[PDB]
Amino acid sequence: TPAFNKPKVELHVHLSGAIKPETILYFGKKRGIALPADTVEELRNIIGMDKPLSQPGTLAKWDYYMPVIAGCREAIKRIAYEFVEMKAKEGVVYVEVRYSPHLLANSKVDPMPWNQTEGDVTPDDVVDLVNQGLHEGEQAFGIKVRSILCCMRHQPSWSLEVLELCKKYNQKTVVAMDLIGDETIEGSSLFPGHVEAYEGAVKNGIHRTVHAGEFGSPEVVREAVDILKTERVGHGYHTIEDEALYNRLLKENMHFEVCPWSSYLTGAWDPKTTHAVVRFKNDKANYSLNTDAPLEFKSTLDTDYQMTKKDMGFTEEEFKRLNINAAKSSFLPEEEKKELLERLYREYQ
Ligand SMILES: [Ca+2]
Ligand SMILES: [Zn+2]
Ligand SMILES: [Zn+2]
Ligand SMILES: [Zn+2]
Ligand SMILES: [Zn+2]
Repeated sequence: TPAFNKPKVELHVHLSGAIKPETILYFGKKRGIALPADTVEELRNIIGMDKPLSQPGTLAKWDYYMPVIAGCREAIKRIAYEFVEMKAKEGVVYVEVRYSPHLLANSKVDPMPWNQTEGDVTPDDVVDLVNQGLHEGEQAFGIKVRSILCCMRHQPSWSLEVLELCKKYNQKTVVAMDLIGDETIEGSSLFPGHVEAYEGAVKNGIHRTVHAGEFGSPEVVREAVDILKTERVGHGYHTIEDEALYNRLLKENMHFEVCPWSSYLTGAWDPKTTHAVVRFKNDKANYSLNTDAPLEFKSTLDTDYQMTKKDMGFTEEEFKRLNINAAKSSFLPEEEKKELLERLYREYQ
């Protein structure tokens, strides 16, 4: 029985963490690329996670299946299309989906990811093919989807390029820029490539989210807000370790993109402690609930709502309040945001 059988808004989910295992198998076979299993079940057992690992152990799953997907025009469009299909099944009326265009390319990307042979699919092609699948998906399945392009903490040399892509494909599907990767890298938030990309974002009306405070380091959250000028924080559980910063961000109405089930499996949240989202709820903070990587976490949006309802005593009206906040904090042009908001109001009546 679904925890929240009403319209939801999702703001934090990775496209490459939300591929169908049967679709991976299909393209592995078609392209003659090796995979450690030949069935959905076995592939799920390998890439899926039943128990907490860690940041690196989570990220390690991508190497199994990304060679099958990256560099194939047909595959890139299809996962985007199928992303919409499966999200539509989760009672989501509006999704923002994020990815690194560089990680799906096999051309004009230095260094080359996934041990790929140099081909002809550029980062620009990737964004184009994803736009195509998300746009076709939106028409076919009746829900609204927009994209977010990701900078990588360890590759600031790609960030200005991520900004250029955001600018070229503004509103045709891209609404924002993200920053992913290892937040424990000393001063990665300050690398000139990220700093200037995020400065250029402000200048160009490209919206801004940043992964920070997922595993620790409240200072990285402060860096995201004060230096990169982010509008939402991805995760941000460890912001509560600096009470003065958490207090300020509460007053400034900062949005926290919360991924409860993810935080457990990545080991970001120690299960013996109470989840940060409990403080967010009690403080009436601005936050959303999100799947993050449903493939690795074997989850749907209901996983994360079930979790909060059962273990953390979340109510119908808290689920309603946070989805309204997620809408208000969405990266839509004002008029589309009003529409989304008005739809939520009537269905929560
Ligand atoms: Ca962290
Ligand atoms: Zn086999
Ligand atoms: Zn087998
Ligand atoms: Zn090309
Ligand atoms: Zn994430």
